[PDB]
Amino acid sequence: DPFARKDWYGIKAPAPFNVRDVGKTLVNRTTGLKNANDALKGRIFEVSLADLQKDEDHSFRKVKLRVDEIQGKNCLTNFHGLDFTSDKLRSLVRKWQTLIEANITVKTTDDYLLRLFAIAFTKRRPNQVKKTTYAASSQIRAIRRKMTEIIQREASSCTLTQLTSKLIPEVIGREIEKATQGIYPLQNVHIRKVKLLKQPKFDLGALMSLHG
Amino acid sequence: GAKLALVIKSGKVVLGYRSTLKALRSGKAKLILISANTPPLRKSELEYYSMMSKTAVHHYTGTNIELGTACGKLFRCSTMAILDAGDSDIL
Amino acid sequence: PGRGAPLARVVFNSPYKFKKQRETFIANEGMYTGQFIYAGKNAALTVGNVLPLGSVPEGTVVSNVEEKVGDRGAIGRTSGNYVTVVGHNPEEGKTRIKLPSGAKKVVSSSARGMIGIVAGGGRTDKPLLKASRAKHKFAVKRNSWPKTRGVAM
Amino acid sequence: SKRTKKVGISGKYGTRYGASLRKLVKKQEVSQHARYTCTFCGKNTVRRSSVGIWSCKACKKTLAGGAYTVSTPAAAAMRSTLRRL
Amino acid sequence: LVFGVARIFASFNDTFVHVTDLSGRETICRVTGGMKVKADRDESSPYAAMLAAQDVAARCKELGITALHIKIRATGGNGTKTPGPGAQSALRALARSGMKIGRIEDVTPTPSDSTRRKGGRRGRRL
Amino acid sequence: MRAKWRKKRVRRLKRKRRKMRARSK
Amino acid sequence: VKKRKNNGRNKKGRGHVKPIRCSNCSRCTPKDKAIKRFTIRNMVESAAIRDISDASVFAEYTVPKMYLKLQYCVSCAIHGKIVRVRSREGRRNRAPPPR
RNA sequence: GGUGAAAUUCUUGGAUUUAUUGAAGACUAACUACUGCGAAAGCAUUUGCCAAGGAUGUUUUCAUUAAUCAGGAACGAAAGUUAGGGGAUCGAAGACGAUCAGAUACCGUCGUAGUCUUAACCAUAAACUAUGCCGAUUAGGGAUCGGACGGUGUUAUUUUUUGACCCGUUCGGCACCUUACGAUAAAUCAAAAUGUUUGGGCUCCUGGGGGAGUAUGGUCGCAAGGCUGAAACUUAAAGAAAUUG
Ligand SMILES: [Mg+2]
Ligand SMILES: [Mg+2]
Ligand SMILES: [Mg+2]
Ligand SMILES: [Mg+2]
Ligand SMILES: [Mg+2]
Ligand SMILES: [Mg+2]
Ligand SMILES: [Mg+2]
Ligand SMILES: [Mg+2]
Ligand SMILES: [Mg+2]
Ligand SMILES: [Mg+2]
Ligand SMILES: [Mg+2]
Ligand SMILES: [Mg+2]
Ligand SMILES: [Mg+2]
Ligand SMILES: [Mg+2]
Ligand SMILES: [Mg+2]
Repeated sequence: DPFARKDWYGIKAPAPFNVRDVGKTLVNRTTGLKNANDALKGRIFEVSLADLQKDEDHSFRKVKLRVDEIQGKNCLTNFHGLDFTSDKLRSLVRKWQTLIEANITVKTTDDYLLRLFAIAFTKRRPNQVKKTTYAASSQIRAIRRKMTEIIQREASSCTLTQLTSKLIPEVIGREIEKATQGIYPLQNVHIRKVKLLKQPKFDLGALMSLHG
Repeated sequence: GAKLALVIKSGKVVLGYRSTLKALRSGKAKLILISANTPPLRKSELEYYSMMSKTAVHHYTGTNIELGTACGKLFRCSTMAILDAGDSDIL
Repeated sequence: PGRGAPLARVVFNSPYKFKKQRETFIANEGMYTGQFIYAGKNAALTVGNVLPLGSVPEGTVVSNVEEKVGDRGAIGRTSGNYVTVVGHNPEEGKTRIKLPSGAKKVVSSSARGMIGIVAGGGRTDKPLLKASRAKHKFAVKRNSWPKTRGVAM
Repeated sequence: SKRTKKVGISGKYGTRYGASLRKLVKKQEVSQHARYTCTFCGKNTVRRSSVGIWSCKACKKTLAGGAYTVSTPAAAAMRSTLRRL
Repeated sequence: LVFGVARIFASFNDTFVHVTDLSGRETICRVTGGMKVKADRDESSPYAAMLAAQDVAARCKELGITALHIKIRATGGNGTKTPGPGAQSALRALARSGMKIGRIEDVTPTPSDSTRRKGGRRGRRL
Repeated sequence: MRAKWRKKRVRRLKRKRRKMRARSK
Repeated sequence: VKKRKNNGRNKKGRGHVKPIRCSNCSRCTPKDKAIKRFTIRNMVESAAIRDISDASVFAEYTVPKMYLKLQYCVSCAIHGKIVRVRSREGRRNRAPPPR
């Protein structure tokens, strides 16, 4: 029975998540030459944004958390990546409408690379009679230029945590729709995925500032 | 490019290095075109002469082969002096 | 003679003695007489410059790489051969390179190298066609041609 | 008067060495002996001095390049990468 | 209320019920359909998937696992994208054996590239 | 017989015919 | 005899269309010629929906729906009874079956 | 793993499964359509550069400069060839395990050439709309793509312009639906109509079925082969579309 020799820890969410206790975990205990501190350092937890924010409108998003420090029986995890769920993404495509995908890579002020995948779909007019809602390729390229410009400019003037605070209400998608009303109106403008490429020198004051 | 085709049609230009310096010394030159692959010592000499004469310099993004073609000539040209702009707006 | 890749004699200034130090590098495809060659940690990343491997981004192409700091040139010195920088590891100062044979290797990040590809590439793509051309090829290298077959002895 | 039909420069080898080897060699014999345009003065006076060395008769400027061509595809691809990078 | 994740492999040849921690690094119990039948053809049977699900559900009690997030995947990627019959049996058994069910998601690997699948051009002439 | 492989059989037979002629030539 | 006006596909004016793989045969068939079904069904069967709602904790959870696009060749669709042989006059009716 | 069921195969050296990361090469899913571009073959991630193209609008210019084309030339899927690079997946040949009377097959595990790329060949496809190119006329109808025009009302911006949606007109396309004043042997066709009431212009091909796209000669190709292309002899049918069993 190789489970009496395994201890249980906890998961601590960073700011600005409403719920800080994400959940529990399991690992081998310290037994000499096998430290628990470096065995958990680097683990990735994929949890729903809905649970963290205690909302039912975020059920289709997931937040990845990365263990960076261990404080007794609690692992202070930091943000590792935002992404959708498979169920929501397949429901969003549909037919007879144009799908627009834009991608960019932004470097935050705290030496973080983030690749942001932005997704959008055309809007069916209230009085529309024709079946299809396609956009011309010139409009699509014009839309993509507006999307990339907004994503790059919006995330460049903020830190990593500030960007997460921006992602929670999906505020960035609001101005993308606003800027593209005069080109072609859109729906379900979101950030499909957020992926980090590298990290800066590991810090504790910034890490603890989120948990305190 | 196309502007250079108009000035050779109407205005007065000077092709070559030895005659471009002669134009610069007289002070009547007002524009200098320098090819991309001119010898760097010659390039620096032409720029220094223009600074003495307060003459504008354009660095043509092309070799002697392309610069000579732009003038309509069938020989390579490394530098130019535009004495009269003619009916062109290169100035 | 006997090499297959051209050499370039580069002249530097002695920083102590008021003298010109002649030195023969291995020329890269693109070098020319009258070119200025910069060697050092702070040298710009252009063809023909000699830089430490730690100050050169991954994916580049270098030649005359040295295994050990001070061993003035060991790897990638034939006609069309070159060394590719695969990745870095600045925690202890070590650089992972890829050799012409296809083997990966880890060397010091302070090891030097010349940006570019050695000159004379494609040399072995032309048939010699003649016993003379093989004879003259080896006559300036060493006495190893021709080889009698051992099974005929 | 358009001497020969197929061999071209490889007609100096007679009926020797095999047809395929004479085709493989003329691919580089034509490039080896051709005159190229100097990139420093524009004159068509660049010829191979020795293997990997190409000299311009007018500039008196020596260039290091490929064995049978002034530049190799690898060098050009390598050189364009640095400029864009 | 301790949460776990139950990664369920449902192919047409066999079924996997696999519970791990929130990260997947530590696995608790892992039993398959082929561990509960005597014939190879029954490895993917709905009955076998149910029997495997119960023993996983039984085993999770000792560690105190009370709630399970469920991830369902098929032999996706360079293959089919439809879960086998074992997926349904596992879901029903866990929901009845005394487990709280959290988030349910499909995690079948979807290729945007789809390298050359086996069989073509004429596929499986059956 | 399929015309695709009647063509293949004849084409194979033609190749053998040319070898027999080269042998005599 | 020409059996169908559109031959067997929809590529009039398209020249060439990249092929796809059959869902249960792996047959290499053109995308427009293939027989495509978009299926939207609950990820849990209707019989077992109630038990999933019982285990809901967290009792307002809505079971997600699987979103499949099945592509078949002619042989598989006919053998799988997705499509059936129709009469000479009934072949021309391009209307989906009513509900 | 895999199958109708199995077995070859991997596995306590931890197979399969779980998570993270890296490398390699290929490809570009869902969006994707009786939609678009291209002479055809073909063409689906983003960005920049380079050159090109049709339609539209025109109270711009030239003024017959045009149509089709024997020989002649450019491009030409896949497979295949030569020389390098690459080689993930799949997979001719080959080796096994099944099934079977046999199984040199369908099925399963491996697996070489190939599949990818640069330089050079090859020039054939059910290369099909089995329907040559130009031009005129002839029944209705609604969708859809690109452009233009007129009108109307919402929506975003706006020193009231532009985009999306709505209605209509017209030019040019991909097609489609009903009908026969017509056509065909019929299936069917807005062209396969305007043809015994038989003549708008041009090019190519066919003359019962085989032998046969074979033999030979020529020419092109590294080769595989391509283009051109018979005759002896044999035979009363072969064949097309529909009809009832
Ligand atoms: Mg002897
Ligand atoms: Mg075709
Ligand atoms: Mg394992
Ligand atoms: Mg389109
Ligand atoms: Mg795509
Ligand atoms: Mg245009
Ligand atoms: Mg033909
Ligand atoms: Mg035909
Ligand atoms: Mg007409
Ligand atoms: Mg229209
Ligand atoms: Mg319109
Ligand atoms: Mg069209
Ligand atoms: Mg006759
Ligand atoms: Mg006949
Ligand atoms: Mg019949």
